Order: sequence, then structure tokens, then C-alpha cells
Amino acid sequence: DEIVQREDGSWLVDGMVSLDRFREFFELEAPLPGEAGGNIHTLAGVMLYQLGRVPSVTDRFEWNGFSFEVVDMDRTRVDKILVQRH
Amino acid sequence: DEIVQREDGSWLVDGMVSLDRFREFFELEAPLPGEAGGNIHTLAGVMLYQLGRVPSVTDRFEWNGFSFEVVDMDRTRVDKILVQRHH
Ligand SMILES: [Ca+2]
Ligand SMILES: [Ca+2]
Ligand SMILES: [Ca+2]
Repeated sequence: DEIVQREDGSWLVDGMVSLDRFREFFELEAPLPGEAGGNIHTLAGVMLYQLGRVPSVTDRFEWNGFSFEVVDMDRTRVDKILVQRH
Repeated sequence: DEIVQREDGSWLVDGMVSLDRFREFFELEAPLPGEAGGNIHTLAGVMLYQLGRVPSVTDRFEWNGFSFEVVDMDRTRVDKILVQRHH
């Protein structure tokens, strides 16, 4: 898994992580936002679908009992996401 | 500041921020770890002084009422730091 667990249980996840692997890790079945459109295969792809083409650091949403927050951009790349299961 | 504040009051700060600007921004009078020695000029350099040449995501330390946690590396570069003030 292209992700590392923090002291509070949350994960710093690279945006290049595939959704198949993301769902396998967290034991999910549900497609992430935008995945049904057929164009999206990575966590960063979902971030841009949900938050727009150039999101900002701290931009955040909830999905299926998880929160996702942009914690690092590299120019237009959504490079690192903070993921947290409630 | 090349830094943005999160909802809980912590800050996401680029490793490239100069220590001058960091201290100006947080109005700090004390030099950060390793700064006094004169070899350190950026927040990333403090991370490396404190944590070693290749720290890992989540490596953390505390100093003078702040915590600093590595939240992104880009290969060998400390690219983003979570900075938080503690009561
Ligand atoms: Ca960056
Ligand atoms: Ca980065
Ligand atoms: Ca990175």
C-alpha cells in the first residue's frame, strides 16, 4: 500500500494509489466519487473530480464513512491525501 | 508564509520556507533546532538536522511548544511539514 499510518489512525496516502488497491486495503466495494464515469483509476483522480481541477491544500470532503483532505499539491498534482476512517 | 491553516489550527508548511520567514510568521524569538549553528536556512533543513538525511512520512518531534511532522517527501526532499502549536 502506497500509504502510511499516523499516530491518530489516519493515513497519508499518495494520490497515485489505485482505487482497486485502495478498496482492497480498506475492505470496500463501493466505487469512489467519479469512478462510475469510467475515466478515473487513482485517488488523485477522485480528488480532482470531487474538488475541481486545481484543488487547494486543506480542501476536504466526506465519503462513505471516510474523510479525504488535500495535504500536498505539487503544481497541479494532488500529491498526498490525508485519509481517515470514522 | 508558504503555509495554510487546517481546521484544527495546525499548519501545512512547505519544506522550502526560510527560517527567517517562519520565525517572522509565528513571531518566534528562539532559533529552531540546529539553526544557531548557522548551517540551516529552511524548515526542511531542520527536519533533516533533527530527523536525519532521509526521514520518513510521520517522523515527528516537538520543540518549544510546537510539533513538526513530515507529511510528504518527494524522493529525498522533505516537501511538506505539519506544524502545530500546543498549549
Ligand atoms: Ca508540494
Ligand atoms: Ca510533494
Ligand atoms: Ca510525495
